[PDB]
Amino acid sequence: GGYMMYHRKAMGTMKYSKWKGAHGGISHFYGRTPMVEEVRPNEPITLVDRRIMHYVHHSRLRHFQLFRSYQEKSNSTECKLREGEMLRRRWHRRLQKSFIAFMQFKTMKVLEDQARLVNTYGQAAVNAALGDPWNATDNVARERKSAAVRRQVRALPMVNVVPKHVATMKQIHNDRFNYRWRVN
Amino acid sequence: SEMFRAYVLERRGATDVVTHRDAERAAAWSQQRQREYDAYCSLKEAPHP
Amino acid sequence: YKMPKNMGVAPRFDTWNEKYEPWEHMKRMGRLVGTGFYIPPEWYNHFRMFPPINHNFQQEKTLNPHNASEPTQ
Amino acid sequence: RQHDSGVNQYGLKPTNAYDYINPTNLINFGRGTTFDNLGVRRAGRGEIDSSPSHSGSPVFTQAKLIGLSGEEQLTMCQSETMALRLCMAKAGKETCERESRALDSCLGRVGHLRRAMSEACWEFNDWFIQNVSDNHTKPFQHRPHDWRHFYAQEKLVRERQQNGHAYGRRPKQFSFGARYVKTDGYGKRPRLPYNK
Amino acid sequence: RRREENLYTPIYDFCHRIREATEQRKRFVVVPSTIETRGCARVMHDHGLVAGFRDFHNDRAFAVELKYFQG
Amino acid sequence: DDMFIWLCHTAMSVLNPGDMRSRLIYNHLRILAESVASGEMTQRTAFRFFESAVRSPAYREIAKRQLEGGAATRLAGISAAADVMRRMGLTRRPMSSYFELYQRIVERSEAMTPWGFPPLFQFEERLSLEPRLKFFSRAS
Amino acid sequence: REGWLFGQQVQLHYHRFPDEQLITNLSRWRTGETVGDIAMQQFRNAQPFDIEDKDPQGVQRPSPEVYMKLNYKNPATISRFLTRTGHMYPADILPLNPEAVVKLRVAKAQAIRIGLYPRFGNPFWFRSQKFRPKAYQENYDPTTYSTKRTVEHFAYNWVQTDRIRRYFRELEAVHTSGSASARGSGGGTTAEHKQQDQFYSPENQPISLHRNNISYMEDVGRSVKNPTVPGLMSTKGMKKKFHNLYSSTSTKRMGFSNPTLGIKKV
Amino acid sequence: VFYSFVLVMKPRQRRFTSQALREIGVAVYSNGGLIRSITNEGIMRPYSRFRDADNTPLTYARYIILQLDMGEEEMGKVDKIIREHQDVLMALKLNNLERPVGIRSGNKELQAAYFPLDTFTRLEEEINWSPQTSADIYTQLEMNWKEFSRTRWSSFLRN
Amino acid sequence: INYVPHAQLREHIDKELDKYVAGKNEPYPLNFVGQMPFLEDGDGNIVEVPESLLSNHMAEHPDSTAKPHEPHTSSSISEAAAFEERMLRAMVSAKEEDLKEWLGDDSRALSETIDDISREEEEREADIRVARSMEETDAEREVSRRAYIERGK
Amino acid sequence: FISPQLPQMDWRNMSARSSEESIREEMRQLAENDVMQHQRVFNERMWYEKEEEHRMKARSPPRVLGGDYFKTRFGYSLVKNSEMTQGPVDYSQLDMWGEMPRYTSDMVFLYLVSRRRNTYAVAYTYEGKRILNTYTAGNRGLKGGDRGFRSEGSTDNGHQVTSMYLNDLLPKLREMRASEGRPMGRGEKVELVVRVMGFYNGRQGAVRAVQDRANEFHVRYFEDITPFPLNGPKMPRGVFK
Amino acid sequence: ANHPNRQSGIQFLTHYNTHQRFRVNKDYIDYMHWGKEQGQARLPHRHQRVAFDFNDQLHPTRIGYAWFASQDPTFGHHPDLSSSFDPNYRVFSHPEHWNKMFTKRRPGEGDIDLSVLPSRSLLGPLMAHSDTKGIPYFKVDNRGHSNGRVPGVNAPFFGEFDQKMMQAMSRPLN
Ligand SMILES: [Mg+2]
Ligand SMILES: [Mg+2]
Ligand SMILES: [Mg+2]
Ligand SMILES: [Mg+2]
Ligand SMILES: [Mg+2]
Repeated sequence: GGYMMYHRKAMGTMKYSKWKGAHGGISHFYGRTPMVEEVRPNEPITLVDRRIMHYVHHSRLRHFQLFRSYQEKSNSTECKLREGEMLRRRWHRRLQKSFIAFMQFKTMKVLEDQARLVNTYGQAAVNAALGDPWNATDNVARERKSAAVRRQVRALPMVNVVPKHVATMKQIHNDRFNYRWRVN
Repeated sequence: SEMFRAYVLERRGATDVVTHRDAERAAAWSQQRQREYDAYCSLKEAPHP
Repeated sequence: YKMPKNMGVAPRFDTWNEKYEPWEHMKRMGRLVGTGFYIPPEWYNHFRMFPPINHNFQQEKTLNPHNASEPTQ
Repeated sequence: RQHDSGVNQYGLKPTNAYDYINPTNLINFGRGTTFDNLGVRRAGRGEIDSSPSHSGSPVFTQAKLIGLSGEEQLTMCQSETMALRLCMAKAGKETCERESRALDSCLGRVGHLRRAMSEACWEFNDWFIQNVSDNHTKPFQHRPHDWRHFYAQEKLVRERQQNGHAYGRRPKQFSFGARYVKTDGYGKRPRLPYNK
Repeated sequence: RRREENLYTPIYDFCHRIREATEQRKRFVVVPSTIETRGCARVMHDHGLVAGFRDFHNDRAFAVELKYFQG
Repeated sequence: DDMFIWLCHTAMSVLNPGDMRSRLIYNHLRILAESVASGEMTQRTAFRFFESAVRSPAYREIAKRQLEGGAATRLAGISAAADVMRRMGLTRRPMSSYFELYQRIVERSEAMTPWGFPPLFQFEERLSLEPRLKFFSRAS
Repeated sequence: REGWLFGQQVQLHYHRFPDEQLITNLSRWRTGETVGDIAMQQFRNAQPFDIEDKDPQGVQRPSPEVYMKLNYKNPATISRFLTRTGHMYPADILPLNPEAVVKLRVAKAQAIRIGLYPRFGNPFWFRSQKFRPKAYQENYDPTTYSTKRTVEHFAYNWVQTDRIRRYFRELEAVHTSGSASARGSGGGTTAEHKQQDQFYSPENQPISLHRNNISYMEDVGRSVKNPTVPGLMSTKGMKKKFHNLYSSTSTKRMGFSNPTLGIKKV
Repeated sequence: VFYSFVLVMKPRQRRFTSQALREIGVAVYSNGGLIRSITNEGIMRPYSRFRDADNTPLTYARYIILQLDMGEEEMGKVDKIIREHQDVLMALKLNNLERPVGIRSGNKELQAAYFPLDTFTRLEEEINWSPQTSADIYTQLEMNWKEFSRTRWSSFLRN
Repeated sequence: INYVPHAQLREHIDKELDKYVAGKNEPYPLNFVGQMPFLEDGDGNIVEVPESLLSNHMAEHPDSTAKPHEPHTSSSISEAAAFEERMLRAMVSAKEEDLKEWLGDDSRALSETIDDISREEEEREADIRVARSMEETDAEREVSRRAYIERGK
Repeated sequence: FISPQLPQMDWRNMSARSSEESIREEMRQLAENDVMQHQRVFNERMWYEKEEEHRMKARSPPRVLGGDYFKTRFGYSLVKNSEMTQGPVDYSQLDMWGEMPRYTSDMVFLYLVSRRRNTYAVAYTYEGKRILNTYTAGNRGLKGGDRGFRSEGSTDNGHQVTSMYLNDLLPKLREMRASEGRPMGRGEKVELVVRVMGFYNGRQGAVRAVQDRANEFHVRYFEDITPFPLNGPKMPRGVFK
Repeated sequence: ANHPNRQSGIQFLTHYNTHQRFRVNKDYIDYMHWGKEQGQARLPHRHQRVAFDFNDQLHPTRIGYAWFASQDPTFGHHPDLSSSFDPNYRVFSHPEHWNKMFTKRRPGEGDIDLSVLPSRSLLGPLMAHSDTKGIPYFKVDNRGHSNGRVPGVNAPFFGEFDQKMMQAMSRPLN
């Protein structure tokens, strides 16, 4: 029978089944395409893919799509799950702020420590310890140091991990990325 | 309303650019008003018997 | 039915202050000493003539954060 | 005197009438319990019932905060390891141990960095216990039923719009294409419940 | 709002205003102004149950100042 | 010994406790101290006594003529608080009073939000902190 | 009693009173250590950042001009408020003034049915990045819910301290040992120190204190990756067993065993 | 405006486009209404392919903007006239033009309480801004403000 | 406001329909969506296409002949201020060439690394404990079921 | 360095410092340094930025308008605060199709669809004609009567399938091109558009088996078409709801 | 009261038409986003309170300094005179104004009335901008302050400020 595109049985391969829509070039997906990336010359498409997937996963879009596209759930269970999600979020936010309000104190104590180092060894000395080019006679030394800093600052492409999808038996959640039990 | 429909497409150097067709005219206008302001103020400083 | 662990020993968050407030001890000790049968402790011998401030009220009884309750703090 | 006012000789000192009928509550709060450990309901650390609480739900994610041992965990050196990996993959005729030296330098520092972060985090656990945690004494805020009153306020509103009638009522879900499959004279979109 | 409910009086909620404002330890209460209400206020202020009161000739309400002693 | 803790609170835990050299406020503090020792009063009760004690008419509005944010200087407080423990017979060896009152403050100086305290854990109450985490305690 | 922000029982601060730095450091102060002291100056009155959302739900976002273009005919300005898929952000992620939300969902609707915006996807996604506050990991915004960034800067500054310490331990080391190139027999170190300390020890110059050292280094070239041929035993065809593998004894004292661990589909 | 339309049309030979627009226009005049502006745009490439009366999906379409003053009774007739025409792929209708979203919310209007005549006088272009609009019009606007306010009475009190 | 009367209708329609006629000496006005649309000659066949769309137009109907349509140019100041505009655009393309991605040097050397670390993550994953329910068959499920039902004996 | 320096012989230099010129100078100096510093200890990053800007800059009366004038200009107050660039604005920041794919009559569209228990790949001519059939994780063996369903839709299966498909895809492509007279004899790549569906494990591996073919296939555009359900017909009912 | 929708309690000290806060059909409160400055989300907002604390300030008298000329020349703005103070001011409450009940609570959804928050759009000031100066210049309004001549607001102020209400409630001895 007619299935939607995100349906389980959507694109079937069988003797009866035949795919629907213009399937190439200007296609069925014409204005329905969620992402587009022009591949930068000499860039493997694996970085492209892992960037896309990290994006979708971190913003909880792949969560949503997996969730809704597998089973039906009544508007009550959907509400319960979404608002539960959002309230757990709220709680953990109010935890993060506490942690952060402490870590800014820790960072302060560190900077203070740095001040005490300053008036033990004198300011200029401390600056020397931190990579100040006081030994730079001419610009060529400067350009060596700054060439070093350039070769550091240039960012090698980050390969960001995407948690695998866990296929369980009757699939209570197809959002399952871990083996922990969940409240449905 | 006939202001907002007055934009236009020109090619500057090698690149495409959207400009107002009337922009320079408004610049002349605003400049003239500024010069009249200057006249007015300089004239308030003029000798007052 | 799951509940936060220590709810058994949970303090009364409105009234747990009352017990400790200076006026209460002033009154109680006041009618204890009045009996004639109790030797007054010395703090009473002192604050007898310098009773504590009037209008300092907790935030528990008055639910106003903006009320500046204490002349001191 | 020699110890706490909330704890007498035989256990927690039983103030409310619940303690006198149920005096198991005085001497046993769990399997992390000791006798000095009464009245301090949280037990030691790394110990059973040592976890601090935040608005009643316990804090079991601490390491995940400072980014030690988490999936989202903070990584110190990336550029190095990538650089070195590139070196290994390119060719075998030239071998660069220069990269492996920059990297092992990086690591050598990383160790002390991590011990520092851990120490600072334990100080955070201490501070959080002193000045924030309620010691599991307040009602959970983190699940929707705890907020029922809030939702009630919304249901009430949708009722007063309906002439103060249908509480908790919602529009009948129609069909995937109810609007275009129905003939003239039948409702093609879901109405307010009172409107039925 | 309905039949079975009591029929309230300016005196009824005058008393309950004052009671609740006394429980929350407030200095001032805005309270309904009718003949017997501000009568009640003058009598209470006679006996010294109330620090003070005033009618501003505001139609709806007038104000009472509460007195606390020993906390 | 809990006495030193109490005195630490009166010294460091109170914004603007008037001029603590003046014989009036000084006597307040003296009496309350002798009442925390010899168990005649709870620490909480004696603290709330101290901060609610009678000082001077229009106190805040005289405080606007000295303080900006209402935080006075802490020297008078510590000098008075040591003085009281010396004049009362609190310790067998005279120095110990001053030393402990000083030391306990210096250790707390390094702590995050050092001079504020949660009102429940600040003093004696049903539920307490473990002896390591108690505030001006010797075990921190 | 709860603070509003995270529910703290105190009001956050670092220092309060004018005297505390003095009184804490008093012996140093009479001594005169504290004269040029920049630690007692810089951080003396230093207080915490304000970590607060001035807009918990932004009535500020967007600034006024933007509203003009929130209509159906500005695909770009629609796009700066969506995800890269075109969906809206949940309220507690990207908060918007309710006007903006109305105008935006209406816009995307209209634009879609007129064919001026795609049914999925954000066509302006890259162009719009200027308008979004992209936050560099190098700057620090005192207000973030990011717990990573905070600890990153903590790391950074602490390591900046460690650098100093290490610099000045290797310096004084270099001068204690370089004194020997300055004075061979010069003395300047005690005779008893000549007896006891001139011998190799774990503090002086140990050989190596740890297992798995590096011995036998050579210049030989790298080999081909995966020189090894797969073993005859197939690891692929074997199924991994965890829970039932060994036999266990339950420490359960009383009551029914928890239904969530076992007896409950994941 | 009182009403506006965006009409996505099939890109035909010019005589046909002109006939169709004459049909819509005459359909507006017969029904006792006015045309503030009939604006033409080019043949564009939309984000969604439209099918025409031939059920042949189209990659390109001609866009046409209508701005009308009608009664709300007889624009039902014009509506089902326009939507039922074979050369119109799609038509979206804006009725919000007299009270648009950005006004009359908690006394935002200074010196007046909902003056309706502010947005009626205006055309759609200045109520809803097009993307090309930049800070440059902030200039032009005021030269068209000040200038206007100078010549208005003198022009009006002439006759 | 210029209201189109019934008399002026077809004249005004034609004035607006000839707006883009595919040649002029003057710069063209944009859309309400702010695009430069296709230039049709008389009778509305599409003669000239703007450079953003040329690829797809040509790919869909190759037989169709159309020209890339360039705006009429206008120069501010001299060719000097224009060369300075050129320096500005090349400098912005330089800061963006810096910021965009470094990508090492050679492609295959990078791809090898990415795939390696994906593999290592795959086999550090395979060592995680699963849940009891995932691991066991229906056999022992039924075993524990009967074992539970009969428990009262 | 133990070269005796007498404090009396310096006197001339000290007298130079009593002159109000040099003290005017120390005043200017100290008043320029008295603005509040946000620098604190020496920073490598900021030094680098500073000197990089120095390399970039080394490579490098009219009546004041009063408050009344800006009182009368309503526009100006809105220009000062505006986000909108004033001047000629770049067109590439307007046009809809600026950031979007640009296709060619010769392109091959590779579909990698990852499903939960399955993965498959297909390829299509730009004109929509199917090249080779759909090679599927159950079509290639690789699935049933085996290890389990848990691993059925896994990464390595997707890899097996895609890498098996491309191998068979090249020759048929050269034949379909030989039919119209496009030889593509040597030193050519197929320009490929990889369209990926599904957010399932079998996706990762799939694209990897494309990347190792980079000497044969050249990927211009990577765009994923993944259906999103706003709402629609009911999905099959699961266990709980 | 443990019943949901009855949580707002019994407050008499409100200005509403019921002493039972939870039967009041006017202002539905918001438990999640409310009560930063007022303590609990049940209690009345700072500007609507009909009962006042000892050490807390009471309401500002609205103006809508010139009239202090007789006073201390340095005396700045009196703390209780405010330009904008509205006793009738609608505070945004989600369950009323943004109501997600009839939806699945997805990101854009819920019905919104915009009549609450003042419009931050630029549409308003553009659409109404006129060469004729505003209401104040035109002096369209009759009346003025509703109490007529007021020493603080309209007329000048002489003598001394009573900041506590001490002279304002006293009993005539005569
Ligand atoms: Mg059938
Ligand atoms: Mg149960
Ligand atoms: Mg229990
Ligand atoms: Mg337990
Ligand atoms: Mg059932």
